[PDB]
Amino acid sequence: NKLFVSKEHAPYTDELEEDVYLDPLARVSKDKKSGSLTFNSKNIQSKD
Amino acid sequence: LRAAQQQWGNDFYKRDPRIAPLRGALATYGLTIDDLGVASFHGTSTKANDKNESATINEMMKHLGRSEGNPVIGVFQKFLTGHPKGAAGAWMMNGAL
Amino acid sequence: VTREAQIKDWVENELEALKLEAEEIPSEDQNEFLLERTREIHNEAESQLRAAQQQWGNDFYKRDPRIAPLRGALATYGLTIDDLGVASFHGTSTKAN
Amino acid sequence: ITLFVLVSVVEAFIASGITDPYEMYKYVHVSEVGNCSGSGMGGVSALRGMFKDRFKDEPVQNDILQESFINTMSAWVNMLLISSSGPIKTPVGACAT
Amino acid sequence: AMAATATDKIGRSVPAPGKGILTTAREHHSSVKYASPNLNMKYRKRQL
Repeated sequence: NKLFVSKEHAPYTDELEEDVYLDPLARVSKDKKSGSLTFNSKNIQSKD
Repeated sequence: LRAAQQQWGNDFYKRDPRIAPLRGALATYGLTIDDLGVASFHGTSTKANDKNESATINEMMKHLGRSEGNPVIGVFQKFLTGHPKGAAGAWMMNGAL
Repeated sequence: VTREAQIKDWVENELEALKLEAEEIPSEDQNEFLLERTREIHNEAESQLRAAQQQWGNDFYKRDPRIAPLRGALATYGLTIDDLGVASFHGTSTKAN
Repeated sequence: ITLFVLVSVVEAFIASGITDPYEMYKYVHVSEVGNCSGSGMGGVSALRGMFKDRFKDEPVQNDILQESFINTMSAWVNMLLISSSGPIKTPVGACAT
Repeated sequence: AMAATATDKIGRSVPAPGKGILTTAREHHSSVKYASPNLNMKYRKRQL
């Protein structure tokens, strides 16, 4: 009875929300610790 | 011909990630970020909405490389007409025109 | 395919122009310039190819008044009017509807 | 109605194979995922609350109006599952919505 | 010239506003050492 999994948090933190909004190429990655898909500062506004 | 004009005159920035939608819309007509001289704010006269909207416009202006000392002049129309629950953006559009 | 031929000709023209510009610019900051301009040219070439594909594959019928929206939508994928074999009716169970 | 919509969105993503809605953000920007669904009448339960239960002074939550909007279902979908900052366009079409 | 809509993020407040429409200014600045020719109007008219 857990088909609906409410997200407790957005994929970006409050401090990184603006950066994610302003970067069109920002994409989520799997966090090694939490294991969930989240935005990473290293991946935001990166030449890669 | 219209496809070429769309590609080079209207939608030249849809594909480019280095051009924002706002900057591209301005530059379609030769304007720049600094040419966006007026901002019809929602201006609901509430704490959260006004602070959030001012922050949003400020962040747009920062990221789009607006010249320092060139603030957008904010127009708050709901001080006079109040806040309708959906005619608001239409009244602000009329005022902007 | 004619449009793709023209697009590749345009791409190699712009590449030779970029090569001349790279010859002009000092070699100190040549790598970043080349990377930025190569990405820009790749984006432009992709945009042009998708524009041609939209013109001849997707929106070939938007301009033609002899092709209905329905017939054109069917013919985009090689189908015909007769290939519309099923109609999910509103079917409200009311006389007028 | 909002519960039905949440279940339908989750099941639709399951049918799409997207078990984690954030998997979309590996491929598109948060601004590139929209929700354009809507209702003909919206939260009629919340409308009945605000119009009748409040008139009768029965216990009604102070946010029954935000629960009554037609776009509230899409808002709850986005802010329980999607987190997208993409286009949101809630239509009303009665039976054709 | 432009018209766009946006949502904010995952939360539990319908009337809470957010920075969702900040995406209308989303831009990538990892490599902006040189101006894009695509943003120059003379270049675009040449292509046209």
